[PDB]
Parts: sequence; C-alpha cells; structure tokens
Amino acid sequence: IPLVNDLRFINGINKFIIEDYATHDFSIGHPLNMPSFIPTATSPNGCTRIPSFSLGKTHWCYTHNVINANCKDHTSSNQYISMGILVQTASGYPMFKTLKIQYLSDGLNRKSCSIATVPDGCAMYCYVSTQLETDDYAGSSPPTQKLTLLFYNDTVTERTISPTGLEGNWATLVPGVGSGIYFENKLIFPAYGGVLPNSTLGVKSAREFFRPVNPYNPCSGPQQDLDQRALRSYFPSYFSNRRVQSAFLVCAWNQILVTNCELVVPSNNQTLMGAEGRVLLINNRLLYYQRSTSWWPYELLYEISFTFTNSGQSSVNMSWIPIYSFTRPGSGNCSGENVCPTACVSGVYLDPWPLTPYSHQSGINRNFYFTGALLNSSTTRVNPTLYVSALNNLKVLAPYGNQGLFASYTTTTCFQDTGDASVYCVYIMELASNIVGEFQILPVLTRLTITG
Amino acid sequence: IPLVNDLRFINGINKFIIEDYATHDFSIGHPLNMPSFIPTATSPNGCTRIPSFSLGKTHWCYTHNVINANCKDHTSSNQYISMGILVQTASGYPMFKTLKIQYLSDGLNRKSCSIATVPDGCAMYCYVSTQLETDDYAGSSPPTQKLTLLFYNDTVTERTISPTGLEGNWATLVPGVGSGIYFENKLIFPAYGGVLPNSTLGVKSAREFFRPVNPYNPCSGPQQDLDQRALRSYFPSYFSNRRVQSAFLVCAWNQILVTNCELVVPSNNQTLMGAEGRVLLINNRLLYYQRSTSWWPYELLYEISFTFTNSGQSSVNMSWIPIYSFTRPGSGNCSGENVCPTACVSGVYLDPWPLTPYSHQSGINRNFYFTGALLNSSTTRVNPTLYVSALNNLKVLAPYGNQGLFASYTTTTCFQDTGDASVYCVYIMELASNIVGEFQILPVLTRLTITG
Ligand SMILES: CC(=O)N[C@H]1[C@H](O[C@@H]2[C@H](O[C@]3(C(=O)O)C[C@H](O)[C@@H](NC(C)=O)[C@H]([C@H](O)[C@H](O)CO)O3)[C@@H](O)[C@H](O[C@H]3[C@H](O)[C@@H](O)[C@H](O)O[C@@H]3CO)O[C@@H]2CO)O[C@H](CO)[C@@H](O)[C@@H]1O
Ligand SMILES: CC(=O)N[C@H]1[C@H](O[C@@H]2[C@H](O[C@]3(C(=O)O)C[C@H](O)[C@@H](NC(C)=O)[C@H]([C@H](O)[C@H](O)CO)O3)[C@@H](O)[C@H](O[C@H]3[C@H](O)[C@@H](O)[C@H](O)O[C@@H]3CO)O[C@@H]2CO)O[C@H](CO)[C@@H](O)[C@@H]1O
Ligand SMILES: *[C@@H]1O[C@H](CO)[C@@H](O[C@@H]2O[C@H](CO)[C@@H](O)[C@H](O)[C@H]2NC(C)=O)[C@H](O)[C@H]1NC(C)=O
Ligand SMILES: *[C@@H]1O[C@H](CO)[C@@H](O[C@@H]2O[C@H](CO)[C@@H](O)[C@H](O)[C@H]2NC(C)=O)[C@H](O)[C@H]1NC(C)=O
Ligand SMILES: *[C@@H]1O[C@H](CO)[C@@H](O[C@@H]2O[C@H](CO)[C@@H](O)[C@H](O)[C@H]2NC(C)=O)[C@H](O)[C@H]1NC(C)=O
Ligand SMILES: *[C@@H]1O[C@H](CO)[C@@H](O[C@@H]2O[C@H](CO)[C@@H](O)[C@H](O)[C@H]2NC(C)=O)[C@H](O)[C@H]1NC(C)=O
Ligand SMILES: *[C@@H]1O[C@H](CO)[C@@H](O)[C@H](O)[C@H]1NC(C)=O
Ligand SMILES: *[C@@H]1O[C@H](CO)[C@@H](O)[C@H](O)[C@H]1NC(C)=O
Ligand SMILES: *[C@@H]1O[C@H](CO)[C@@H](O)[C@H](O)[C@H]1NC(C)=O
Ligand SMILES: *[C@@H]1O[C@H](CO)[C@@H](O)[C@H](O)[C@H]1NC(C)=O
Repeated sequence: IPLVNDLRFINGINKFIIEDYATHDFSIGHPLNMPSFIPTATSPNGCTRIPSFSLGKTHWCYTHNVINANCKDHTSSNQYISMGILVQTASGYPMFKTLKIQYLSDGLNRKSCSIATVPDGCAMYCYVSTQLETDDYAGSSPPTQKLTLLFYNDTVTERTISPTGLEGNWATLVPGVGSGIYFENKLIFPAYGGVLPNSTLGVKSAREFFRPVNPYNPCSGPQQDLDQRALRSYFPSYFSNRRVQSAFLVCAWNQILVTNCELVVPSNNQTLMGAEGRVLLINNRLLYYQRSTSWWPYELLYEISFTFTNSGQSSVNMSWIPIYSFTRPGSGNCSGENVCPTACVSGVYLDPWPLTPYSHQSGINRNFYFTGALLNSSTTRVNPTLYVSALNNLKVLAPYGNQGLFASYTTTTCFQDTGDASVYCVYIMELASNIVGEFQILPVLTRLTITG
Repeated sequence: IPLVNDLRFINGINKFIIEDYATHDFSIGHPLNMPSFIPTATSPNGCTRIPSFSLGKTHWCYTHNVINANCKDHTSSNQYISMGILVQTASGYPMFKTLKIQYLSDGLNRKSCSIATVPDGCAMYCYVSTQLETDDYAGSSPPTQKLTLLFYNDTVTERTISPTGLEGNWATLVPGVGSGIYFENKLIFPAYGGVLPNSTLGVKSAREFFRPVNPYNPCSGPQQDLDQRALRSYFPSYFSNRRVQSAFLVCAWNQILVTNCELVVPSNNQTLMGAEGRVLLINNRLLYYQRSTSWWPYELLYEISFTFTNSGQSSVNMSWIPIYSFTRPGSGNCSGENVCPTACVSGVYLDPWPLTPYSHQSGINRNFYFTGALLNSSTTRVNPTLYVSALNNLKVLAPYGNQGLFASYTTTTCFQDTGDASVYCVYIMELASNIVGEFQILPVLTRLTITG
C-alpha cells in the first residue's frame, strides 16, 4: 500500500479554494461520521493534549501528547505520532486512514511538539521539558532540542540539535505546536522562546515593536505612550522579562541527518510577542499563524517570505494580514475585550485556514475569507464554534456541542475533492469529555458550501 | 515490523491465571492511560457499536460497526477492523499498537460481526442485514452470511458462505458478536438464529429445554409447570415463535478459501434460548459465553467440547458452570430480579474472563473466579462496573465513571506479563459520551492484584 492519498484530493490540497477576489456566503455542513484517526485517553483523568496536524499532498502527519497523570503534572509524558492517507468512503466523503503509528514512550518528556509532512513520512520538532516553563525563562540556557524523523519504511531517527543562533542568545526555545512545512528543500517549524536582553540578538532588537490597531475599536492614548506600552509588552515579568520572541527553525532537508539547522528570527517591528504558531504553504505562498498570547486579541496571520543566504545570514520578512473579526478568550487584563498594549501571557491556540489569497500578483484581496474553530467567550476556554470569517466580521457560525462545553486548542485544514468539487474542512479540537481525560482531541470533518 | 506481541506476553495469553484451586482476594487497579486503539465516532449523533475483540498469542484483532445516523437507523453501516500487537511502554504497562486498519465501507450492511485471530491476520463472520431482525425471524430464508479474511500482507478476501445445515432449517442466522477462535485447524464462531419448527432440526429438538435453578433464589412452582414454561421460553412471539437457537459456525482452516463451513448445533437440554455469545480457548480448553437474552439473569459460561467425525455430523457437548453471582439488566418481566421461566428477549452482552479452571483432571474447582464489566442495575443499561466474581458472590467492584453513566456491551480479556508477573485485564465497554455518538467503545486496561 503506497503512502498516497486518493487521487481526487492530491491536486486539491494546499490550494486557495476561493480565487474570485469576490464576496461570498458560507454554510458549514454537519459533522461527517467516520472512525476518528485521533485516539482518546483510556482513563478518566489522564491528560491528552497539544495536537499538531499537517495534510500534505500525498499523506498526512499527526501528533499529540499523552500524560498518565493530569495535564499540570510533568514527571512523565508520551508522544503519539501517526501518518496516513485520505480514502473515499461509500458514505460520500473521505476518512483519514492511519497507516503507521509511533508511540514515543521512553521517559523523555518531549513537549510542545510540532509535526511536518516530509517525503515518505513525518518530521517532528520537540523540546525535552525538565522543569516549569517559567523556570525555563528564568534560566540562562535553552532546554534540549530534538528532531525526530519517522518514515513509512518504519525507520525512526532522533537527534539533538543546536541550531545556529541559539547558544548565547536565548534563555529558552520551544516548538510552536502548530505544524511546520517542507518547502524548497527546507524543513521549517514555528518556534518561540525568550531572548536574553543583553545578548547579541537582544541588543540588536531592543527597540523593535509592533502595535496593530483595530480602526473600529481603537485604544485610547497618545501615539508615543501606546508605542512605549507595546514595546514593554514584549518583556513580561511572568517570563522573567526576557524578550519573548517568535522564530523559525529552518533545516536543509538534503542534510537532515547531519545539519544542526538554523534559527531565523523576524523583526519585532512586524510581529507581536513570541507565541505558538503554524507555518502554512498554500499556492506556493508561505503564511505564519501566531497565537494571540499577547494583548492583541484578534486572529494573527502573516504573509512571510525567507531570504536564504549561504552562511547563516538568512532573514524572514512578514506582512500582517489586517484581521479584526473575532477575539480569543483570555484572563484579567488580557481578555478578548482588551485591545490595548499591556504585558500579557494569555490566550489560546486557535489557528485559521485561509480560503482566499490576501496579496496576489494583481493587488490585495479585500474579500479575504478564512475558517476555523473559535472559543465563544472573552474570558473562558468554552463553547467551541466553527466559523467562516471575513477581515472585519464573521460570515457564519456553527457551534459544536452544547453551550458550556469546555474546549481548548483548535487547528483547521481545508482541502478540495477535485472529482466532485466538494470542499472539506477538518476542525481538530481539544474537547472536554465526560468519560475520558482532559480533551478528547476530535477531528470534525465538514463540507463547506460556498455561494454568492 | 513482525506481527508479534512483545515476548513477555506470548506465554501469558489464553492461560488460566490462577491454578491453585484456592481462595483469593482481589484488587482492581486504576485505569492505565494510553492512546486508545478503538476509534470513536467523529459526530455527536453517529452510531459506533458492537465491539468484538480477540487477543491471540502473537497479535490481537478487533472490529466494530459505524453508522452515519443514530443506532436505531438502519440504512447504511460500515465495519472498522484492526489488528495489532502488545508493546510495553516506559509507563510500566503495555499498550495496544494498531498495525493494520480496514474500513469496510461499500454500502453492504454487515452486522453483528464476530472477529477471530487467525495465522497472519483476522477472520470476521458477518451477516448482511437488509431489514429488521424481527423481519428476519418472521421470514423463511436466512440472510446472506459473509466470511472476511484480512491478512498482514494487506490482502482482504470476502466470501458468501452457506454452512452445512443452514438451508431449509433456519429462518435466520447471525453471528454471535463475541469473538471466535482458531483451534486445531478449525475456525469457530458463535452464532444464533431462528430454527423453523417444522424443519428436520426443528422436529428433532422440539422437546429440548434447560431450566437452571439458583439454589439460593429458586423460582417457586411445580417442576412440570416450570419445565413447560422453560420449554415455551425458547419460542418468543417477538421472534415469530421460531425456536431461537445458539449454534457454532465451524470452518476448516486449511480449506478456508473454498469450504462452506458447517453449523454445529448444541442440545437445548444443555443451553438456554439462542443469543449472542463468545468462544474462548484457555489452556487448550474451549468455553462458550452465552448472553442472558432469555429469562435466566445470571452469567452463562459453558465448558464445551466438539466431536468431529468428518461426516458432516459433528456434535458439540456443553457443561454449564453454575454461576449465581450478579444479574444483568432487563425490561419488564425479564429484569435482573426475575428468575422464573418466561418468554424473554432482553438482557445485554456482558462477557466474562475466567481466571481459574472449573473442571480439571483432578476434579472440580469450587474456588472459581472470573472478571469482567457488569451494568449495576436490574432494569437499565447504566453504571458500568468492573468486577471480580466467585460462583455465588462478587469478590470486588470498581465503578467506571459517575453514577448514572449509560453503558451497554462489555467484553473482557486478561493476560499475564511473564517478566514481572503483572496480571492485566482489558475491559472494553460501550460508554455513553457527551461529545461523540452513542458509545465510545473504551478499552480500560487495569492491573489485577491477587492475594490469599
Ligand atoms: C501547563 C498547564 O497549566 N496546563 C493547563 C492549561 O494551561 C493553560 C496554559 O498552557 C498551555 C495552553 O495555552 O494550554 C499549554 C502548553 O503546554 C504550554 N506550553 C509550554 C511550553 O509550557 C502553553 C504555554 O504556557 C503558552 O503558549 C505560553 O508560552 O500554554 C498555561 O500556560 C496557562 O498558565 C497561566 C496560569 O494559569 C496563570 O495563573 C498565570 O498567571 O499565567 C499562565 C500563562 O498564561 O493557563 C492556561 C489555561 O488558562 O490549561 C488547561 C485548560 O485549557 C488546563 O487543564 C491544563 O492543565
Ligand atoms: C437495534 C436497536 O434497537 N438498537 C438500540 C439498542 O437496542 C437494544 C437491542 O439491540 C441489540 C442490543 O442488545 O444492544 C443490538 C444488536 O444490534 C442486536 N442484533 C441484531 C442482529 O439485531 C441485538 C439483538 O436484538 C438481540 O441480541 C436479540 O437477538 O440487540 C434491541 O434489539 C432491543 O429491542 C427490544 C425493544 O426495545 C423492545 O421494545 C422489544 O420488546 O424487545 C426488543 C428485544 O429486546 O433493545 C435493546 C435496548 O433495550 O439499545 C441501545 C441502548 O443500549 C439503543 O441506543 C440502540 O439504538
Ligand atoms: C527508509 O526511508 C528513508 C527515507 O525515505 C530512507 O532515507 C533515505 O535513504 C537513502 C538510501 O539510499 C539515504 O541515502 C538518504 O539519506 C535517506 N534520506 C533520509 C531523509 O534519511 C532510508 O534509506 C530507508 N531505510 C531503509 C530502506 O531501511
Ligand atoms: C516586508 O513586509 C513588509 C510588511 O511588514 C512590506 O512592507 C509593506 O509593503 C507594501 C507594498 O510595498 C506597502 O503597501 C506597505 O505600506 C508596507 N508596510 C510597511 C509597514 O512598510 C515590505 O514590502 C516587505 N519587504 C519585502 C522586501 O518584500
Ligand atoms: C497474504 O497472506 C495470505 C495468508 O498468509 C496468503 O494466503 C495463502 O496463499 C497461498 C497462495 O499461494 C495459499 O496456498 C494459501 O492457502 C493461502 N492462505 C490462505 C488462508 O488463503 C496470500 O498468498 C498472501 N498474499 C500475497 C499477495 O502475498
Ligand atoms: C457432556 O456434558 C454434560 C453436561 O451437560 C456431561 O454430563 C455430566 O457428566 C458428569 C460426569 O459424567 C456428571 O457428573 C454430571 O451429573 C452430568 N450432568 C448431566 C446434566 O448429565 C457429560 O458427561 C458430557 N459428556 C461428555 C462425553 O463429556
Ligand atoms: C524598527 O522600528 C523602529 C522604530 O519604531 C526603527 O527605529 C528601527 O530601525 C526598525 N528596525 C527594523 C529592523 O525595521
Ligand atoms: C456566542 O454565543 C452567543 C449565544 O449566547 C451568540 O449570540 C453569539 O453570536 C456567539 N458568538 C460567536 C462569536 O460565536
Ligand atoms: C433432552 O431431554 C429430554 C427430556 O426432557 C429427552 O427426552 C431427550 O432425549 C434429551 N435429548 C438430548 C439430546 O439430550
Ligand atoms: C451498585 O451500586 C450501589 C450503590 O447505589 C451499591 O450499593 C451496590 O453494591 C452496587 N452493586 C454492584 C454489583 O456494583
């Protein structure tokens, strides 16, 4: 059995589904039933969390974390990894057929793992956690960074890596949880951590800040005061006042067995405080989702491009897509109602799937649409809701479950059946279950109907 | 990857764990967390039901039924089948690692499927349902019988079979849901159906009946009247007064590609009204669990032996293990409190795993112990509870979840780690979930502690 999706999906993956630059109305279909490819816990109080999912052209890759005790405890953890294909069922829609499983269970607490689809298998970037995250940021040396390659021929290889730029500049670095991407002989993962303010990187970027403004809901104050507050928001005392920074782990695939990879650090003039994220490749255009862990509560998606120069002088440029639609839940001064620059470590991972390009060869598409699963609360991780969103407003909403259902991380991927033109979106959501532990991670497949 | 369990379990499978014939105390451990090998539905109202599971010495086989609509809806169904191995984790206990998946999704409503572990794979016995079960029994011709072979080399073969004895004798025949067994070049599945009263088989067995009596809770009445009622209980008007009859589907494995198999029908002097069941092979001794679909509410386990004379006149002999411990839920006159012969189609599938032999070369072990999952109610499928039971009384109880949790079918298998002597029992239970459809089939693995 080849590691190849059904042919009707191969040319409908990682494509912009709506290329009209025109206005559209949307209807989200009912969940389509199949045997879930994501295993639940087998105990009422075991922790199962942190999904990472990538649908590649020929196969998909998936991973999440399993703890025998509650989520907050951190002695031991295990990492479930699987790869598989899309297969059409007689019910009229595809199912995710698992072809290989790896359960990393060796006493190493691999955490925040991000998965990527690579030729003949999967690649996974983790860090080994031995202490509290706050202890990581208070420290002076990053935790162990691991790169795991899992192939269809049942070969599994794992290496400790020390990417160029890490040592001397960072207190800590972890993967971005959201999936990475394989693109032009490069393996690219999202990452984030704490930069030592007095280091080389810290000094160069000391004055960098980005302050998005919702013109419909502006923050009160003079420009200079708001800018100073936005700059200070990058150094939360919760993380020992390090500069919390997003970054990209970039590895040369042709040297994947020996390279140490390299950290490509964006300018903080173009991005908010470091956080979880996801790297997408759609129509050969790279995008970066950034979790709204900082004060800005709206959905963060950037158009990004890399400049690769021979000797570790790689750079990345990012261009914020101006989105003002819905807010993510947060605590205290960092709820979905706050739009003012303050020191925030809050929010929740809720990534989007863009249905349309934003920047194209002809210009900029104001009729931008994206879809995903949100949490309908300004303060609480509750009420999972499927949505399609425009730049400024929501187009359609479809709750999952009853009001009051607790839920957390969500990651969404859409693809098209080029046989019958069906548009499918899978909404992978951490959902609170009455019988298994914190979060049955449920992959909800729906058909998306698009009209004028 | 070979289709072989971790070596520390191979000599601890299908063995009697307690062979001293002595009294013992038991403690059921907490559920051990792992990624469940049994997938849930992906919709809040999709049906996922009817588990069948076999752990063989080198690998396990599993299957269950998936319907896009609610369970009572009967238009379409699909059959999830998987095979895999036991792998020890760093958490100190094994997990079930799926190695192959088949999702039979072709518009044929395969139903009541029973699985068996066979060399290099699995064998599954289904019937194709096209109408109500009561319509099956009211009719005069049995539905299509299917045998599916699924091998580790990814070969899948399916055949329609017409076992010797079926045509002309049965209104209907379906598989017993509980797993079958591979034993002495024979593939043996449980089955049950409706025998035509006027047929050869119907006439030959017209006077056969079995009336078990609980010496601690007897039914009041004269022997002759109670015997007539027990005889009458085999012909429920719910199934059009056919003789409802258990049977065994026996296939020659070396001819499995061409043989039609044969029905081996036990005497109803030794068994109750036909029902779901399970065939076990422990210490090279065959056992038959029979669901208490009829008026008798206690756990039904028989010691069985076959006589093959290679002349299509094979026979089976059964010896009831007298168990009076706990009762299964039922409706109306067929609740767990009724012990009197009446026409019943009720109950629920709850199979046992015997920890001790009952009949042995030296004699009979009155210190017989078995374990499983019961439903703690005389009327309602609710309160799933793990138990260890003696012949007359329960030894230990451990509820799963909160009081009031709905649950249905349960199938239990125990095995031993011959490295550390740990005794593991997996209780596979249909549990009602708040987020997925009726019954997340959950495999709860526990360690069983046995003392004097
Ligand atoms: C570890 C933990 O407490 N688990 C909670 C979980 O807590 C939430 C935050 O954790 C996660 C998240 O957003 O779910 C999970 C992930 O493992 C974290 N990564 C790492 C490397 O540690 C990730 C990370 O912390 C962020 O991306 C920031 O870099 O976050 C948890 O960090 C957060 O803790 C709060 C704390 O409650 C609060 O008292 C303090 O003031 O600020 C902290 C930082 O915000 O709390 C989150 C929930 O509000 O949440 C789930 C429920 O969704 C619990 O059941 C888990 O046990
Ligand atoms: C099909 C259906 O109604 N599904 C119910 C489910 O119903 C229970 C009985 O069904 C099962 C069982 O025991 O769960 C399911 C299985 O698919 C059946 N097999 C076949 C081949 O049809 C099996 C079978 O019927 C028995 O083994 C007997 O041969 O039984 C269902 O048959 C039963 O129906 C009752 C009926 O409610 C009652 O009005 C009538 O007088 O007698 C019938 C026979 O007892 O009801 C069972 C539940 O009480 O039950 C679940 C809940 O556990 C529902 O959610 C499913 O939708
Ligand atoms: C398993 O698959 C992997 C990846 O497809 C194979 O990896 C490549 O194999 C060639 C051998 O000709 C190597 O020279 C390359 O360096 C490998 N690439 C990577 C990414 O490591 C591997 O050889 C296969 N192992 C087998 C067949 O046992
Ligand atoms: C790097 O990204 C930035 C966005 O942060 C790009 O700057 C924008 O360019 C467009 C079109 O040239 C202008 O309309 C915007 O006003 C610019 N924004 C800012 C803040 O300058 C920039 O062009 C990108 N650089 C490269 C080399 O591609
Ligand atoms: C896959 O495995 C099955 C079972 O091991 C093989 O089935 C055997 O094939 C030979 C055919 O040359 C027959 O003589 C045996 O009777 C078969 N056993 C059964 C139960 O069918 C099958 O050949 C294998 N298929 C492939 C493609 O290698
Ligand atoms: C077949 O099973 C029956 C039980 O239904 C056996 O009958 C029992 O036999 C033992 C020893 O011969 C007696 O102590 C019991 O009293 C018998 N019970 C009944 C109800 O008759 C029978 O022996 C078995 N036959 C064979 C050949 O093993
Ligand atoms: C970032 O913006 C500041 C002004 O806020 C400017 O002084 C600095 O040169 C910019 N750096 C980069 C790399 O854009
Ligand atoms: C949140 O739920 C409320 C129902 O109380 C509804 O009115 C509102 O539209 C929902 N908002 C979102 C963003 O889902
Ligand atoms: C079954 O028992 C009846 C008496 O109730 C007897 O006449 C008949 O011969 C017995 N048949 C068998 C096969 O045991
Ligand atoms: C059932 O639950 C009740 C608690 O209401 C308890 O008293 C009883 O022992 C339980 N029985 C079994 C068999 O679990």
